[PDB]
Amino acid sequence: QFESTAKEFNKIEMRIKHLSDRVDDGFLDVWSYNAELLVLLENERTLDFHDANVNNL
Amino acid sequence: DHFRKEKIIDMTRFSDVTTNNVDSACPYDTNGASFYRNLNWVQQNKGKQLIFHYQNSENNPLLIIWGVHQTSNAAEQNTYYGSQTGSTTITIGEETNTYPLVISESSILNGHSDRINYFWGVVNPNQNFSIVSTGNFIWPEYGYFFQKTTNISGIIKSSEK
Amino acid sequence: YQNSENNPLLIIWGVHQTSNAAEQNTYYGSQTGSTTITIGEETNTYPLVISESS
Ligand SMILES: *[C@@H]1O[C@H](CO)[C@@H](O[C@@H]2O[C@H](CO)[C@@H](O[C@@H]3O[C@H](CO[C@H]4O[C@H](CO)[C@@H](O)[C@H](O)[C@@H]4O)[C@@H](O)[C@H](O[C@H]4O[C@H](CO)[C@@H](O)[C@H](O)[C@@H]4O)[C@@H]3O)[C@H](O)[C@H]2NC(C)=O)[C@H](O)[C@H]1NC(C)=O
Ligand SMILES: *[C@@H]1O[C@H](CO)[C@@H](O[C@@H]2O[C@H](CO)[C@@H](O)[C@H](O)[C@H]2NC(C)=O)[C@H](O)[C@H]1NC(C)=O
Repeated sequence: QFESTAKEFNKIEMRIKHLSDRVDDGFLDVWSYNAELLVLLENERTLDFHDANVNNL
Repeated sequence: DHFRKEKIIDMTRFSDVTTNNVDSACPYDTNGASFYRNLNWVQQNKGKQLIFHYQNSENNPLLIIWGVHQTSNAAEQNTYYGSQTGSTTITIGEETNTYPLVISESSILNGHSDRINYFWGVVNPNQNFSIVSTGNFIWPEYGYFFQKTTNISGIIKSSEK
Repeated sequence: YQNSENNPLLIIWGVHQTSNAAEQNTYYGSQTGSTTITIGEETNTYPLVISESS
């Protein structure tokens, strides 16, 4: 989806700003963890893919 | 997708009052005393009531910005407006916004113990707005016709060009 | 009033904002009229407001 930077609340709404801050923290943790293990899993499978092709010749 | 300044109110049609009032807290590039281009400061209402009506016959919503003057004391209120009154009700479509007269010192900033507080609203196409004021009002002489876009971006804070 | 029921009670009220002194006088016969409604320990106070609207 279209990414936005409008994340500002007024001076007496710091709690809403904190909610916005932790919402972005949550997605940061979700994407970081999924991205790390995606690359780790696929790299192990890619090397196995080459081994299978060599064995198949 | 579109953004035009236009003139929305002919300020010359209000009688027994002064318009285009200025102040040294808002100089031009030279120096001196000026004021916001789109906002017209009206003084010396003298308790008299002013009425204005408008209809957005444009095919785009209209953004208007106004201000309400909070004076420091009875003397300052008397000098600017000549009456211990001055209250504005601005109606946009079906909302009503009422700004009763408020007199109170504040700490002095830019040589001002008084304040002008700014508000805004959106007049949709074929919708109306009206102003009833007895003083202490800064009129939305100019406004911006604009076209909304769905994807919201925000503000980039940087010193770069 | 005391809610002696075994369920919470939802109540809805309204506060009248009159247009002018004449309209205030016709409806209530006095240039006053203020309501304080207390629920448990909150206090809600609605002072008289007189002002035209569209
Ligand atoms: C507000 O923000 C959103 C998000 O950024 C924007 O929405 C995106 O808009 C673009 C362009 O309008 C969309 O991309 C287009 O998707 C079409 C559908 O793709 C699916 O189906 C095709 C098969 O028909 C698959 O190949 C594809 O993988 C998808 O499964 C495509 O048909 C479009 O193809 C266009 O580009 C190719 C080259 O890349 C050309 O060859 C084509 O001829 C064609 O021109 C295109 O890919 C995108 O999907 C939208 N995303 C979302 C989340 O909405 C809004 O546009 C934006 N608003 C404004 C005003 O900018
Ligand atoms: C917005 O303002 C216009 C103009 O005052 C209102 O339309 C007019 O209504 C009178 C009757 O009171 C008619 O005689 C005019 O012919 C109307 N003018 C137009 C251009 O239609 C309109 O009703 C107002 N809108 C709302 C919601 O009050």
